[PDB]
Amino acid sequence: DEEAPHMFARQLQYPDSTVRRFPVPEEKVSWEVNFSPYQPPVYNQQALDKHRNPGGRTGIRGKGALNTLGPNHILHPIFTRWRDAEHKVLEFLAVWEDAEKRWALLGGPAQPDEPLAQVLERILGKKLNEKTKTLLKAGEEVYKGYVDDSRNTDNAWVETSIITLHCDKNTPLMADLNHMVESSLSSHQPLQWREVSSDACRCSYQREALRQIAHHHNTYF
Amino acid sequence: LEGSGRLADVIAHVASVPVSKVTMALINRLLKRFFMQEYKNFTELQIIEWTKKIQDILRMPHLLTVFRIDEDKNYDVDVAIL
Repeated sequence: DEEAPHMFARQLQYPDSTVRRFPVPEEKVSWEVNFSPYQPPVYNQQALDKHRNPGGRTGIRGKGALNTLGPNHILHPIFTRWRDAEHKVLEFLAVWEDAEKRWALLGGPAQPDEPLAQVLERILGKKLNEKTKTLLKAGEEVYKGYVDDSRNTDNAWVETSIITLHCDKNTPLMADLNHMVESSLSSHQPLQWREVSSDACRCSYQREALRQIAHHHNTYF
Repeated sequence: LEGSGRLADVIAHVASVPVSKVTMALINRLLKRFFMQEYKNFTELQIIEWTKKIQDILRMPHLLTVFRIDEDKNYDVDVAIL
């Protein structure tokens, strides 16, 4: 009903390149209608008719900075807990990159048919996975589906699955992970359980996730 | 009631709608809006107590009056008391 076309995938200049995407109006975004002079250039970074973008037309053809055509998947698990003992606020073990200086999520690229345990060990730097072995049955399924991004093409796109594991008041599987919490991935120089909120002024995919977490939590009262 | 304050603006905004319209979400929205600072220190059970107090105040409409002091429209405190 509102904001039906994707709007980050129709930026006129492609990111980290010299090539320019074709101009596509808002009426002709979807695959149902036909654009008569539609002829987007094809410029794969460094079988282009295998798939179609689920969002719509994008004006860029090829495989743009991706190992495969079609969907590229990234899982975003959120290890959350309470902040204080009296349960006044919540917190999530978010990352904060040294290059971006922004409190980002800790979620990595989930390969097609990737096991969640080894992928979480790679994304978290698990020198101790026995805590996550006991916490393997925790919560998940926050959001799932298409993600608007600058990288989206006619052929390649990015989809994601948001998961949120909020522990108890004590969080006994968090002590070993916080003892192993250092500058391990070398991108996030600080990484701690900063205080969560209902922030819609966050990262674009993450803002609706935090709003959904707050809609779960605070609506009961 | 004065027409300018923090709890006085709460009742000055509640006193337009009928009694059926007011809910616990509306008063929570107005408490976040008017008590900008110290809103956090509030318990949900204490919010449940106010959100019963406020409908019992709105139940009898012939004891509740909001005024607004303005010298241009010839309106003062004595007018409101009378």
